[PDB]
Amino acid sequence: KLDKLERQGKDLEDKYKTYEENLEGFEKLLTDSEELSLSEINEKMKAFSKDSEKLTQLMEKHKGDEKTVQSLQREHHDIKAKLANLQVLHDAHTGKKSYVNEKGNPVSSLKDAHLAINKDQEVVEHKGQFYLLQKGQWDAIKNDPAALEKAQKDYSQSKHDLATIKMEALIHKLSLEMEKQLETINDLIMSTDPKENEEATKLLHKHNGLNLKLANLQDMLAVHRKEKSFFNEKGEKVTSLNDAHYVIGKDQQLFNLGGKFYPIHKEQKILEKDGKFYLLKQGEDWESIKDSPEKQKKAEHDFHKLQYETPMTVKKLVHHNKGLETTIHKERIEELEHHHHH
Amino acid sequence: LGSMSSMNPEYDYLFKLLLIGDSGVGKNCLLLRFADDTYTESYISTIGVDFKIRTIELDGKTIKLQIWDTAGQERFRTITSSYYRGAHGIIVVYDVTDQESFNNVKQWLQEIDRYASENVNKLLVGNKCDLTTKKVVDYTTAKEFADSLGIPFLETSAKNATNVEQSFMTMAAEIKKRM
Ligand SMILES: Nc1nc2c(ncn2[C@@H]2O[C@H](COP(=O)(O)OP(=O)(O)O)[C@@H](O)[C@H]2O)c(=O)[nH]1
Repeated sequence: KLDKLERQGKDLEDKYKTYEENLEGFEKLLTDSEELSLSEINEKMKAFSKDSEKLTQLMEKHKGDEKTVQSLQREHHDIKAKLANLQVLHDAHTGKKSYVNEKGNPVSSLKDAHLAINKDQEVVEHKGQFYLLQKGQWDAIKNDPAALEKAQKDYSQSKHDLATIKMEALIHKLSLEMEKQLETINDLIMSTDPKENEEATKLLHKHNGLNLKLANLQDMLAVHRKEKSFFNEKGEKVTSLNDAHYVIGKDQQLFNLGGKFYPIHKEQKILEKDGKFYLLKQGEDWESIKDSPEKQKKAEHDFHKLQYETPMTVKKLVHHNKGLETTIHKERIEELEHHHHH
Repeated sequence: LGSMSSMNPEYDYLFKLLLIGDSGVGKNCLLLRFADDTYTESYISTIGVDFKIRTIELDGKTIKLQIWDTAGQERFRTITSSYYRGAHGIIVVYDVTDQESFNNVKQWLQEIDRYASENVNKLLVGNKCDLTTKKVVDYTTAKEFADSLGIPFLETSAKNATNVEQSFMTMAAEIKKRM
């Protein structure tokens, strides 16, 4: 459909403009976003609780299958963790917990909160030392260096947990906005008017724009949980998403082949031989695989697959894809416009 | 919008289909071949879902299909469960050149059990069948697996178009049977 091609021009135009607008608004999002309302908190808790129950039922249906059940339990634990984080917010909204800053003084906004504490807890701060302990129990630990260390660890753990909660809260808020978009998209798809069908595609662009904000938060969360790390353009470790060009697992390395980074396991490497590339374990080499066409083919195939798991941050990936998509479209248009002339 | 001289096409059915399976198996290429009749060898990562529309004729009826491709990296998959809402059929894709993608079919079936409606239809597709010298997944093994689940199975090539139309026609026929 030539006209579909011709339209792709503005379509890609609109898509990448929308993506870039969302990427640029990310920083402001962190500071200006609207808090979840209790109703939103309740909606997410209900949805996760239903998912939890479904997983439980599937575990029973698959009883005996250790591998399947273990997979289901991983998912269930993940949902249980999200529910417990939401429960903290619910508690804060109902007064069972209160937000405090780093000195243990109350603050209004989750944004300004360092910890959320219950009525049986207190925070003690002294010249940059921070302690979390049972309310009224300072005398029990004040002369015990091991117990003060425990109180400092507890403060840090709670602080870390609230930071997780803040990022998850922003995810849930954006998720609810995105779910509403999907209903409207369905309504538009029901139409026989091609103009409404086109509007659905434009709305999808805004939907995926919000998904880019989710994706940045998911990367920040992964690094915060010590599952992944950020790296700059030269592959040096950095602390902030703002300085990062790459994000990869702790169990991975940025392997430089031909001036490009491939994310592979630390126990792997890539071998180049006469224009072929092989993903191998550290202990293998050409001498070890030369007698086995099966090993060579598998290693080549495994190298080929690396392209499907980019190590780039969301912003860099979007820029990379823009270039590729634009180039392919321009090629198709150029062939269509010109080839028949000769 | 519709006049007497230029009327928009009507439809008798509107099915929502989801494509799932490992990154790289060819879900997006299947989508684009079916909906747009295009193909590129050049890989482009997804940053979210996509949908395309195509209307087919089957058994004396007009069926509008909205076909959704799911995201690949976990950071882009936050609200995956929402896309299953209203889905009539799920096409599970593996790559016949990639044993891992076939082994992972059981995990994808688990996602369907977790998120889909109880009556959802399923189809198994083994893609990249044109790569004859690189095939590793045995047809009979895959056919036996699909049969054990009571679901249809086709081998496809988004590149050469082999069985692409048939796959969607088969899925539409299965859904229609219960309407
Ligand atoms: N030879 C061949 N290559 C394919 C076929 N389908 C997809 N590919 C290639 O495999 C790569 C992954 O396909 P893609 O649709 O992006 O995978 P997705 O992650 O499942 O959406 C693409 O770059 C394609 O060029 C096919 O039928 N035959």
